Amino acid sequence: AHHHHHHMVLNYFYPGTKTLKNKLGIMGYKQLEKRCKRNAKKVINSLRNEPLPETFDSSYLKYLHKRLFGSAFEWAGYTRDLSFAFDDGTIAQMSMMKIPGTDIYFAHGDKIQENLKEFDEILASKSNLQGLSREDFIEETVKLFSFLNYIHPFRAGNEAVQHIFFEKLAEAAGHKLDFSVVTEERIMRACNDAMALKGEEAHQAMKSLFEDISNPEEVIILRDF
Repeated sequence: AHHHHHHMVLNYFYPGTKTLKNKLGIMGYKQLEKRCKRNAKKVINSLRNEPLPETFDSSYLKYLHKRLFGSAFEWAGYTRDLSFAFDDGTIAQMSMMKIPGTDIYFAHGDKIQENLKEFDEILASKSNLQGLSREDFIEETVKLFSFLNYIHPFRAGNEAVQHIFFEKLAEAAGHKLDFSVVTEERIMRACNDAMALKGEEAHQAMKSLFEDISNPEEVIILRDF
């Protein structure tokens, strides 16, 4: 059955292309993508010698997105629920986003503000997951990470920002997460399963990922080295 996108949704791209409007004026999809990755890694590198924030919240998450993608996108740091005014005079919007190839949607734009508030309140009620065993830290991060993944509050760059956010959160809490330990395919399978499956099966998809990236080899005692 027929589908096409509203004009405000298409205003994220150059007319007649699938290339996101960008500050570099890069018209090629592949070339933009590669350059975004390069820019973002450079920034991830800087963040290693920057202080951790006092509060992990959506404000920090927006700050990080602006850092990661601000050289590329006018809208870096802005959440996709809001109408976005480009310098070119167009106004863009992305209320609905789904997992490509599915009918499985991320949060509707109408709920993003409320949902980010709820995210913020869970972290505040638990003091940024400080003072926890590795077991409780994994349980609570799995839930919070699935929730933020579902929200997908930016036009793009969601996964990259949520990874660094959670790596910084774990560092601050006295644990460690390192998403680079596993492949993209493994990460995206856990994320897609968290949204596609139900109940206990959905939680377990993401828990296996979290166990793998959180220094599980710490149980190996090598005192005699």
